[PDB]
Amino acid sequence: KAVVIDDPPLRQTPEPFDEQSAYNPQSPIAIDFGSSKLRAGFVNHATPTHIFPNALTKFRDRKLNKNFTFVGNDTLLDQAVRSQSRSPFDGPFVTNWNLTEEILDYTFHHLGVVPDNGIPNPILLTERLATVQSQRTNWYQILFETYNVPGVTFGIDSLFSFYNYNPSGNKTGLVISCGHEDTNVIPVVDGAGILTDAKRINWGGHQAVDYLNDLMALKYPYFPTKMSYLQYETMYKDYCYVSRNYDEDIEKILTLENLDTNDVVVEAPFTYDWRNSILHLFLRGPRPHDSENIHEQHQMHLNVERIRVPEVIFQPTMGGQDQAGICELSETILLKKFGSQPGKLSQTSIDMVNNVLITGGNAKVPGLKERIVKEFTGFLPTGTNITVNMSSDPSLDAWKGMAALARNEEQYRKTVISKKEYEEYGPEYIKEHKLGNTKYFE
Amino acid sequence: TRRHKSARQLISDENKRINALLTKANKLVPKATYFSVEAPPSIRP
Amino acid sequence: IYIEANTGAVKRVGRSDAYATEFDLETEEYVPLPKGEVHKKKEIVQDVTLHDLDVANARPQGGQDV
Repeated sequence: KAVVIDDPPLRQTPEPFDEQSAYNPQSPIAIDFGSSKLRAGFVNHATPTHIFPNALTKFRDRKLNKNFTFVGNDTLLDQAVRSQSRSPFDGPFVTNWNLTEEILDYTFHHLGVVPDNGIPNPILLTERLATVQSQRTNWYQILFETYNVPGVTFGIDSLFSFYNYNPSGNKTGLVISCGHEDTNVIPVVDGAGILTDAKRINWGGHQAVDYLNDLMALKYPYFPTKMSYLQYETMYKDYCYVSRNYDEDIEKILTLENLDTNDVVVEAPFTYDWRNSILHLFLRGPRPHDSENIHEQHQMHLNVERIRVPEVIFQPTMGGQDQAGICELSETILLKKFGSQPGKLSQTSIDMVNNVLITGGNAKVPGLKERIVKEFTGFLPTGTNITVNMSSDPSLDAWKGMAALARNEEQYRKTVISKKEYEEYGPEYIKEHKLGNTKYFE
Repeated sequence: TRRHKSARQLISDENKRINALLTKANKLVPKATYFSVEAPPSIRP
Repeated sequence: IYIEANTGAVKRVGRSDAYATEFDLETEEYVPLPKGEVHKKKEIVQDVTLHDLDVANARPQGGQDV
């Protein structure tokens, strides 16, 4: 078998800008303020019009007033402008406000919306679960006394995806979302998320790429070239899958017959027997090491532990967080809450088992659904029908969620927080609608 | 001219707000905050 | 564990590997979870003789069950 090489750089988009001047002054605007991808579009369209990496930069250019290529896909023309392109999103919260104003101004330019006072359209926001009150007050500020939006409402994007795949609005289910920086498990009864019993794991997919960076740097402390973080996402989203059973795989993952098909070798760009030695199998794979070759110094020999990176959402103790995995959280939800005991299931628990949805940008790792359904049938009673639902692309289905909430008129008008209600009630106010957040107390 | 607030102290001054509210109320079980949403540690080894 | 429904015999196979890391070293024998179903039923035939039933209930010192 001839050993192949894998160059990881990602290409540059040559056409960044596309917008239309014709627009509807009464149709609302649906935007998903994702940690990884900004999504933008109208209401009448089924698919989101604009997909962006939610990042912006401040390019300093001499003799042209030092302010160019600010927001969006314009950073994707050159690697130099994409290098310092600062996504303002921290772990839980975005950080800078003028940056987010520039994101909103750029995307409002990209629907061709003309001024009419501030903005003549209602907005459709996505809000993270258990949001800090200061964030929601400053969100109220940056809509109302910044853009003059008449209609604001926001909710959990996983609940939006559940409403998208269950448009009836009164179904019972369990949604397991894995976002860029956060994963959570939320039970929905009668269309209403019982956030009181929802749980959260602080891993997401950003910490998975950070874990791969830390692993592959600790494996090779003397690597010649600096491995870029974008290339870490690139070779994470390509060679990482979830095993069916993690316990019996790691005792097989470094055998000689398994290394022929499991191991893929990546190549970084530039310009005493080894068979009995399992350190040679771990470091240099099923091929003998040529220490004089300039390729083998740059050979980024991954895939020996490609199972370890996506498994950590089931065992968060390998990631450093002392939290029970989504398997244990689903077990506690389906076997200890809503009147259900270990041994007999309530009807709500059976309906929740019969409708399980997984979504998010980190859900497109292969082997997730089979592992989820095998682990679910591990602890559930025999004969209980388990249905796990998946999307073709589970990252942008939340946008279809607020689109489906926008098509429904009477379900739109329950959740609308207006300017007048904000003015009489102050910025400390939460509409306890079912498709979103709730009060901190009773 | 709001300051460049980081993601660290926002959790702790929410926590300060929650203790201020519960000490001014008890002299009130929370429903869904950023801390009650947190997953408990696992019970199996 | 192992339970026979008709006889009533209980046999402890041993601790599962889900609890194999409670301690680094212990006298427990860690056996895997059964891959099949919990409940398994089948038909068998018992071929005995009359002498077997004769010596089954003619013991000067009993205790063949234990």
